[PDB]
Amino acid sequence: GPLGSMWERLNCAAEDFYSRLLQKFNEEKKGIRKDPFLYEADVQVQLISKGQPNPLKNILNENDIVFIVEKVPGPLALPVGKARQLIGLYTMAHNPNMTHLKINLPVTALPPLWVRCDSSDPEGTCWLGAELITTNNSITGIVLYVVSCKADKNYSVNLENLKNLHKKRHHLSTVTSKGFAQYELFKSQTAIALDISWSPVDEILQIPPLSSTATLNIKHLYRELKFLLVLADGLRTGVTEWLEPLEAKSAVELVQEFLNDLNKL
Amino acid sequence: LFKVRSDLDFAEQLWCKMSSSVISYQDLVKCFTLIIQSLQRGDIQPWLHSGSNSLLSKLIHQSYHGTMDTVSLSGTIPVQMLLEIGLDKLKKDYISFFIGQELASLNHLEYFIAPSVDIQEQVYRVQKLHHILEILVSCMPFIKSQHELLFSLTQICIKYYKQNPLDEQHIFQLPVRPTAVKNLYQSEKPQKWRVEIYSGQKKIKTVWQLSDSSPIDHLNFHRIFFTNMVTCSQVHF
Repeated sequence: GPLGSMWERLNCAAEDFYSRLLQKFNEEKKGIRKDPFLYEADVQVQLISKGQPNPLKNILNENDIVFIVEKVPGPLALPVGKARQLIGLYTMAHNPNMTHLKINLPVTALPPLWVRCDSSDPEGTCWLGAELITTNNSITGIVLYVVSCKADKNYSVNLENLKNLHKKRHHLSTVTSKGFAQYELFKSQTAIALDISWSPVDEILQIPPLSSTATLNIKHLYRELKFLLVLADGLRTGVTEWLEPLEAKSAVELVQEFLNDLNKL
Repeated sequence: LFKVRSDLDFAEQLWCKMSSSVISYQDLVKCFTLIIQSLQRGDIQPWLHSGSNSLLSKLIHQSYHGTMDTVSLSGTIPVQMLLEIGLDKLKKDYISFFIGQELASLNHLEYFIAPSVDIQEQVYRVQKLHHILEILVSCMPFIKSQHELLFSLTQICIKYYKQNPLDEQHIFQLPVRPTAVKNLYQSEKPQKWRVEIYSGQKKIKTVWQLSDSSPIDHLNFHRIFFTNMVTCSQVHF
């Protein structure tokens, strides 16, 4: 649209994004418009509320309300560069230092925004996220998340390296840890896994201790019920898909025979 | 071995018989014709479990205490009739499972049991009850002899299905004590292992995770381990 051009600020790209997104947060706090809105014909945006499947649960302990942004049709990923623009709009739309031309009320913190990326980027980014930091009602900052994902025959990681890596990167002296493990109990609805989390972590691949917090995650029918539905559908459409009978005696014989028995006292 | 409901009344035995044999509309007309005539002739005195709003039960009460309506088994009435008999009998099967196992009270189930709603809605609600049993059956091997786990699961399922349609993708979460589930994980290799490092600022984090399959559904990859990381940047305004 005006995005990427001189008319971007002029024609309010960010503000129109922030407004669109504010519709849904305000909308879904009631109506659940089972349609991910087309922001840019090729780009769609869903909100994730309630207890619906959250794609971020695969990689994060938090199960918050969240927008997911993706390429219009598994789900498809936008190029990293494009995702970064969208993360940009969302950031600016909430920035107090940014001149506003349409919006004339204080901006509300919106649900975090997350965007599916295709890697194809030196550092192989598969997700970009943005989350607001609010002091009271007043905003203040955003957290910008990068997610990368590698598949290999090997892997190397060190609990100390990650501890420091976090310390160096965010200038901190202490640091704590939270652990999570998932166990697939049953596959094939029909999928059951056990989620376990504890604090603190003292070992990579540590076996969750028994003081961990835990949950069970749960994601030819018999003939009588099947017959029930057959009757129900027939009644609805006028086309009854009768089942093969189980009995050699016909319906009438079985019934007459039933009746005979009840007359004999 | 769960206890089968065998105390079946006339209407219920009828349902069982007809449900294994009926292969056409005319089957229904002929079967119901024989029963109605058997009733008008007064040749039988059948017993019914109390509290059924089926046309057949009505027509039976009228046969015992008085005399019956001229039914006319035309249009969709013979279908309707068998459908009613099936619904009662199946609702009573489910009630007896859930009450009997102490997974729910009659009160809890009222929504699924409802007489007032239309016949397709009643059927649809029987399917919800069934889908609840399927969930339970799926978990039984894992929450073996944990009646409270079985109980809560049944409760959260009931809560969900009063408010929601059958077709939605949904993850049920059942809090479980690690002891109650020890054997299922302690010697097991996890499908994912995740460490998250943060400090007071709980939003600010570094996350490392190992998985035995892709934790990213859109990732196109064109024994393998999957590794992924989550890092962030603070930006102040």
